[PDB]
Amino acid sequence: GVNKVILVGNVGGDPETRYMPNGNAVTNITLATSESQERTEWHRVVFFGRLAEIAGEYLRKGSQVYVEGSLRTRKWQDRYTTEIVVDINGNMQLL
Amino acid sequence: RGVNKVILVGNVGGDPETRYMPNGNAVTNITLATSESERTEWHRVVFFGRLAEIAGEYLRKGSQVYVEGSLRTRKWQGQDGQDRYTTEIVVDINGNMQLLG
Amino acid sequence: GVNKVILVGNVGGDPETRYMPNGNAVTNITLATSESERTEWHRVVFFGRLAEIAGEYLRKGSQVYVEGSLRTRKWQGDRYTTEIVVDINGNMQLLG
Amino acid sequence: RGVNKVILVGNVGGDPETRYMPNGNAVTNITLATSEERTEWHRVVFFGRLAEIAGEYLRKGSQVYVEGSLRTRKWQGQDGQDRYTTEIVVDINGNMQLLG
Ligand SMILES: O=c1c(O)c(-c2ccc(O)c(O)c2)oc2cc(O)cc(O)c12
Repeated sequence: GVNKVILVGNVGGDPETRYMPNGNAVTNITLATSESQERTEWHRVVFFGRLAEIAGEYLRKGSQVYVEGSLRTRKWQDRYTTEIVVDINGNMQLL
Repeated sequence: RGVNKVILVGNVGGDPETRYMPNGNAVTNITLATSESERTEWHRVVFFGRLAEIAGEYLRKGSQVYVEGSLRTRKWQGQDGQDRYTTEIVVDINGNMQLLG
Repeated sequence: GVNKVILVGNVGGDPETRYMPNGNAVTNITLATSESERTEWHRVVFFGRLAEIAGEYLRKGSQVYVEGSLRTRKWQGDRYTTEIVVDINGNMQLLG
Repeated sequence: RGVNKVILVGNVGGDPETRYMPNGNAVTNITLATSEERTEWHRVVFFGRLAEIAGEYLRKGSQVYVEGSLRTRKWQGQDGQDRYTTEIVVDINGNMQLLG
């Protein structure tokens, strides 16, 4: 099928970049979207590949960024987290 | 102030479930599968307003459907006491639904 | 069916804000998106509340997100112009 | 520097015309109808791997999901007068899905 997320919002904190011994950077952020009384929505966005390098270097707290990715719910130690995964199939644009 | 948009095409995982609020407004919950090659991602999709009556009347298990909505993450304490979060795709007047095939 | 366009780019000139016989507000812009150098120019038309805002807050050079629908309009002077219509079914957001 | 995205769900208006460049790579053209009443007709062109698939599995009146980007091409008609044609390009950066 089709699994597509498009966000424009504000980065809630400094990007967390870690490296995989196969070299590849991964970059996690929080991104805030709000609709207007006003209510904010927080999104867990995970960058992979070169976009992770670009993200983990250009983005800061309060950055306005455009993001295009896929929804992925992952199980971990049970807790579930639905992250927006942004890889070569996705896109990002600094605003 | 920003943009919060989800577009899914996939297959309904079970018959829908429609609830009528005391006011008369319908709320229709479904699960929605999307596949990449094979990983299947299961999505929680909730319809409000006019689209909830149409989703409930027309979506059935195995229906192929297009969905446009927004991401909403609901927080709740589990019976163990611990925080939990449930991210849903909300389809309301600002979203869209089309029955496919 | 489904007819959806999402754009992020820069406003080409300044918004041209006219009104209709309704008194409805309409706001035309051109909007440039770049690909990897090559620049695509989009003709974008706002209606209703979003047209008033586009004229109020867009200037030449300002960075915008727009969401709308493709409309191929006909005119004779026999032609065709494809437009991204951004009305109550769409969205716009001032970036930068 | 920007974002240029079109998403459509509709019905192919004709039988896909498939063509082949001197590089052999596939180029297939269709129309696609979207409608609410009002019917909007779209010029969609496929390239690369997705051009090959649009040829075999799309027919007159078939429903399809397409994801691509807008491209307007300029051409002088047989008047010398400028004309424009806006298409939806669906290449390796786009997406397509047969429905049903
Ligand atoms: O009434 C509507 C409306 O307000 C909006 C909307 C959603 C998000 C925005 O950011 C915005 O500016 C407008 O979408 C719609 C989409 C529909 O299919 C039908 C509608 O009636 C609305």
